[PDB]
Amino acid sequence: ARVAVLISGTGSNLQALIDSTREPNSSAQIDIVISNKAAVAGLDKAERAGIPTRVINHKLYKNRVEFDSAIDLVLEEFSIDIVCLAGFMRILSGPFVQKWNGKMLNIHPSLLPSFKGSNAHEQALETGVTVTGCTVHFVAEDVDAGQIILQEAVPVKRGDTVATLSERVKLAEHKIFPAALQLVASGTVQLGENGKICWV
Ligand SMILES: Nc1nc2[nH]c(CCCc3csc(C(=O)N[C@@H](CCC(=O)O)C(=O)O)c3)cc2c(=O)[nH]1
Ligand SMILES: NCC(=O)N[C@@H]1O[C@H](COP(=O)([O-])[O-])[C@@H](O)[C@H]1O
Repeated sequence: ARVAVLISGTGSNLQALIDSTREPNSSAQIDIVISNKAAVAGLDKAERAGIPTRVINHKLYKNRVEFDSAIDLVLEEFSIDIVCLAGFMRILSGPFVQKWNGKMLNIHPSLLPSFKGSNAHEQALETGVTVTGCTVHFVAEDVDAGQIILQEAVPVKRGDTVATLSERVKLAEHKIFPAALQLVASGTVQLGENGKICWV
């Protein structure tokens, strides 16, 4: 299966996916990396791995639909089967999500359904949980609400900050995102017609 990875920043999840998808038994190959932001470290990681990159600046578009259409054009150019959102921070439009239904995965740094949104660690710390984690899910129109594929719990230590908690949770993200991508790319897991996850 042919994979696009979308990023907005550092690209540690991208690197873990590069490493995993290059193992001999990988059912996935990363054929394009798309960033909506120029000059981020994830682009450097892609270039070092010899993977083509595109920068599609969302600020140059009138609305989400036009921006998403520009992404979609590149996905078609590279005959992409599966899209991974890996630190990509844009909310996607309904029609784009529907087109890629069952074919687009996101990593989120909480145990969904807790702490949806852009600042999950801030929320986890404010709430005072002692267990947080990360989630890979299929992308549905409602943000951070699509069907869950894998999760991993991560402890919160007393005195944690966003810096220390996010570091600990990323170790788990780098485990479950590659595992989830392999499950979907191999056809082991799919989004069922009834809208629920199906393990073949
Ligand atoms: N339809 C849909 N889109 C999605 N995008 C992402 C991946 C991102 C999930 C995400 C969580 S909060 C947020 C957000 O507020 N984005 C802002 C930009 C904020 C910033 O620049 O930091 C926006 O897009 O206006 C983005 C996941 C996902 C999803 O499940 N459904
Ligand atoms: N709303 C999505 C979200 O918060 N994503 C989170 O952004 C970070 C990106 O790190 P990376 O660029 O090093 O992969 C990761 O922690 C990811 O789960």
